[PDB]
Amino acid sequence: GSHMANKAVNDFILAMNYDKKKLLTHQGESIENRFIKEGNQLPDEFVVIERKKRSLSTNTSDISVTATNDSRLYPGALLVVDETLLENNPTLLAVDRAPMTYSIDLPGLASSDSFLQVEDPSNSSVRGAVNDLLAKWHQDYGQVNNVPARMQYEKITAHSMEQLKVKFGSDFEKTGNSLDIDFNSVHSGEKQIQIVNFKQIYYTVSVDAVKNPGDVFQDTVTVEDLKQRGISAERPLVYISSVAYGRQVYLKLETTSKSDEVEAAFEALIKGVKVAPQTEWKQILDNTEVKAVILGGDPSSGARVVTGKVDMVEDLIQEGSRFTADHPGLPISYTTSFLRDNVVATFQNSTDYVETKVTAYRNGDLLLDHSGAYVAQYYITWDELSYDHQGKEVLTPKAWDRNGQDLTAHFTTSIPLKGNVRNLSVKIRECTGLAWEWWRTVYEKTDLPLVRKRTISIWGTTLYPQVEDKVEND
Repeated sequence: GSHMANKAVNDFILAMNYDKKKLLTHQGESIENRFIKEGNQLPDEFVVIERKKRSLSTNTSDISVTATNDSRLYPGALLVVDETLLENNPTLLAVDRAPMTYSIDLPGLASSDSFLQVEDPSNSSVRGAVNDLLAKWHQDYGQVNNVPARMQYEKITAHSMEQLKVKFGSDFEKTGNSLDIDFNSVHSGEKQIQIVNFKQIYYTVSVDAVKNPGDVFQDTVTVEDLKQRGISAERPLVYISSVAYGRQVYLKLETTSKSDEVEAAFEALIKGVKVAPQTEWKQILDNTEVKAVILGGDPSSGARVVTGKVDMVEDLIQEGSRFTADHPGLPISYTTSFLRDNVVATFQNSTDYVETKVTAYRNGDLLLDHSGAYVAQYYITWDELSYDHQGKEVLTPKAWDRNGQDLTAHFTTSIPLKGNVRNLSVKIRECTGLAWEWWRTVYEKTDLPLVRKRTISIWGTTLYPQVEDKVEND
C-alpha cells in the first residue's frame, strides 16, 4: 500500500478545526409565548384546561434507532457530520476500510473470545461475525443458563411531535406514525397520552479508540477521494464506537380520564403495581387503550404494531426479558466519536411545545322531594365558574327559575348542576298558615359541596316540618 497517501489523509484529518458543539446542535420549533386557561363543558363533567410554554432540552450521546434494516448502523462505521446525522439519517462514508476488532459483552464468556476481528467492516461483515459467536455462546451458556436482559424505562407525556423527537430521537417520527398519537385530542384537553419506551439489551458491540485517523482506511483512500465526497472541516467524520443490540418497545397509553393520578396510575402500570379493584386508578386504567411498536421481539427481525388493553402491557414487557441466542436482536442504540480525537459526539437537542394540563369537575344532580302538608318555597342560587382568558376565576350568579314559587306535595324535581357550579345555597321555607309567623324556614345551607346527587326531602306538617339532606358522593 501507498504509505504517503495514508500519511496525507491522516494529517488532512488532524488538521481539521471545527466547533463540535455547533455541528451537533439541533433546534426544533420556536413558538410565540403562550398561556390559556379554558373551561370546557362535556356531557358528564366540566374540564378546566391549562396551556403553557415549556421547552425540552437534552444533551445525548446515545442515539436511538427505530430502523429495522439500516445497513449504515454497524459498529465502526464512518458517518459524515452534517444535518442528516442530526436527523438520524446518516451519510455513510463507504470507502476501502482497514480491519477492525470489536469487543462484545455477553455473560460467562472468556474475554479473549469477547473479541471479533473483521477484515472489511460492513454491516454484512460484523453481523456475520457476531452471529458466528452468538451461535456458539448459545449452546454453552444461552440455552444452558438463565440470562436476564438489561432493561431501561423512559416515559414522557405526549404534547407535541417535535417534543417527542427531542425525548426519543429525531427518527421517532416513523414510530410515532404507527402509534396513531392524536395531539389535537390532547390539546383539546379531552385525552391524556403517555409514551413509554422499553429497551431490553442483549449485548453491546464496541470498538477500541482510534489512534490515528488514517488507521480506519486502506492505503488506497486518498485525500481527494475524501474531498470528492464533500469531506472537510465544515463536514467532518465521526465513527460508531458502540451499538446496543436487543429488543425495544414504543408504547402509547391513551385515556379519557382527567384525574390527578392518570400519571400515577400509568406509573403504577409500568412499575408492575398490583392495582386494587376499585381505585380511580383502575377506573382510568380500564378506560385506557394501548398501542405498541415492537422491534426485534422474535426470531423475525421486524416491527410489530399492536393494539390492546393495559393487560397487554405486562406481556410485552416479559417476552423479551430473557435472552437466549435463539434470536440475535436488532440495534436499538448507538454512539459516535469523532475520528480526529475520539471525543464522544453529544447532540444538544431542544424544542418549544405547548404543554396542556387538565382538571375535571364531575357534574352533579340536586333532587328535591316535597311531600309535606304545607305550601313550600325554594330559594336555590349558585355561581357558575368561568375564566377570563387573561386567566383569573370569574363567578357568575345563577338562580333556579322556580325560586319563590309556591309548591305543594307531591313535588319532585331534579336540577342538573354542571361541574362549574360553585357556592350552591339552598333555602326552603313553608307557610305555617298563621299570622305573627307566616313563613318558617325549614332548611338553609350556604356553600353546599358540589356532589353527584343530593336529595333534599321535606315532609311533616306546618307546625312540625322535617328535613332530610341525603348525599352519595361516588
